[PDB]
Amino acid sequence: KCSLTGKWTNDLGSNMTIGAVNSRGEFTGTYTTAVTATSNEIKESPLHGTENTINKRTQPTFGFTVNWKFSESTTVFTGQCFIDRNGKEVLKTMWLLRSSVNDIGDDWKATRVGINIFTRLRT
Amino acid sequence: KCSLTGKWTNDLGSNMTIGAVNSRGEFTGTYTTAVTATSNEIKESPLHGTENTINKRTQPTFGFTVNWKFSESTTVFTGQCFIDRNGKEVLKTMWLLRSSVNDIGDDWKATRVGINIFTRLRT
Amino acid sequence: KCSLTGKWTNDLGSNMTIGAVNSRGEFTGTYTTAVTATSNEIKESPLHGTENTINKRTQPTFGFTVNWKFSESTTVFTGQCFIDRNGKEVLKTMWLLRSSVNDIGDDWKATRVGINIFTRLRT
Amino acid sequence: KCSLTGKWTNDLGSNMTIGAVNSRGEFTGTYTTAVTATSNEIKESPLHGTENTINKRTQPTFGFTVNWKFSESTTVFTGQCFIDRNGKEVLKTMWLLRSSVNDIGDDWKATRVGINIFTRLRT
Ligand SMILES: *[C@@H]1O[C@H](CO)[C@@H](O)[C@H](O)[C@H]1NC(C)=O
Ligand SMILES: *[C@@H]1O[C@H](CO)[C@@H](O)[C@H](O)[C@H]1NC(C)=O
Ligand SMILES: *[C@@H]1O[C@H](CO)[C@@H](O)[C@H](O)[C@H]1NC(C)=O
Ligand SMILES: *[C@@H]1O[C@H](CO)[C@@H](O)[C@H](O)[C@H]1NC(C)=O
Repeated sequence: KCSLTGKWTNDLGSNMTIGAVNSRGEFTGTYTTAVTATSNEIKESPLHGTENTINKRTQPTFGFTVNWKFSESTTVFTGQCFIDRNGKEVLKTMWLLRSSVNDIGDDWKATRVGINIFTRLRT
Repeated sequence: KCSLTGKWTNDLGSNMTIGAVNSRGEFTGTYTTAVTATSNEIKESPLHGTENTINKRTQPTFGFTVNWKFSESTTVFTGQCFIDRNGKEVLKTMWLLRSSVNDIGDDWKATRVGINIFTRLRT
Repeated sequence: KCSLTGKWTNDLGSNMTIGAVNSRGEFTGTYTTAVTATSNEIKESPLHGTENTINKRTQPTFGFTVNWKFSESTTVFTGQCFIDRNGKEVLKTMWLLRSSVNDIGDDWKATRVGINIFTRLRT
Repeated sequence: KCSLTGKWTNDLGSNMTIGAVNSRGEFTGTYTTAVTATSNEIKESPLHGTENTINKRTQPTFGFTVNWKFSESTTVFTGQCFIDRNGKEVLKTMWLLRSSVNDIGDDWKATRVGINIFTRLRT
């Protein structure tokens, strides 16, 4: 039921468009983040994901990576596609944002965490 | 300088292998984990990732998603590839391991978080 | 403006109650969780916390530790107390829920991470 | 066996001194962090914790909060006290660092995560 394929929106108002999945559960798409942590003109950026195939079909877990075209960072999302009842799909995801640092010494503070809620876009 | 391409081993005995790396930053690979949260014999699994090429640094950040073959769960990693003083490449990484719940009421207890340091296996 | 002192409820039906608040920032309280990762009847548990008073902001950050009475685990929370537009105080919070492993080889799989938004219960 | 009480050190070289625990498993102590995320003269700061009492004695989980006297943030640690074999104690902890933001709007990026290893101090 729960199909990643399509267009979704967030609670911060971010939007994401996701291609078609495969036998291997692969997919690609694009991301437009509403917010940034960098002082630097936001752009549409790419994602590469995967969606689990094993028997838990109905509501699968998944995860993608986003390659900021406008910053030196990377973000990764992972979560589950749910169907409340209505037949309303919801992505419940949690993500990790890695920033660039110049010496391993700094590594310690390069990782931020948090959530995101996605539901789909009309029309 | 620091590249994803190759065989790597991490502090827990897990090994993975990367390869591709478009001019995009995309790469696929396989990952063989030493460990698990599940009670099913481990099987090589595939991974999909990306490398940041913005302001082409000698230590880019990255991130990948491991689509577990033996489980219904998913793991995502992000980090940086640094060039340590020894002259050695080190992957400092962090992750979320998302597993499946049967109901969206149990979401809150589905995501684990941890660290991993990768090193080159090849001699 | 925003103070920890009181009864609060969060998006999962859990309630807690704070009280103290030295000139230090220390406070104790009790917490009654609606939810659990364990299979043992829940019992009110105590908490110990602190409030930042550096550059006495109207929205200080804080953090507390809930010493579960019904479990062998521990939870820690941190966040900020904000004054929302409505004029309402909101506790935006994030947590780690650490549980016990019998062997240090299983460490890597012991810590969960999540979010919680607290609101005032009192009328 | 594993007693929080005493003086410990970190992998980043941070030191911490921990008072005596109670029946309620409480404790207090002081922290000297080797590193900071703020441009602001490091100081010895206080912690308030708790250490679980329920039957899992030998190696207990625990958690403390640190009230930076020199910044607007808070950090929280939670983890387990281990005894490899030697009779060497090790704290394996993971922590959450909350920074101050000026509008709930920003909340999204105020949380950093990571680890820390503690072993004790001679003499
Ligand atoms: C997301 O899509 C909606 C649909 O109309 C649009 O109004 C909004 O501006 C988009 N926002 C971003 C940040 O892409
Ligand atoms: C890593 O590679 C070695 C070498 O063959 C293998 O024995 C080990 O099982 C691999 N690690 C795991 C646990 O998959
Ligand atoms: C929160 O308070 C209410 C009111 O008595 C109570 O019924 C509820 O159980 C408390 N929540 C939990 C699950 O502890
Ligand atoms: C920690 O304690 C050791 C013990 O001699 C000392 O040399 C070191 O400077 C201390 N470091 C900090 C950051 O407190």
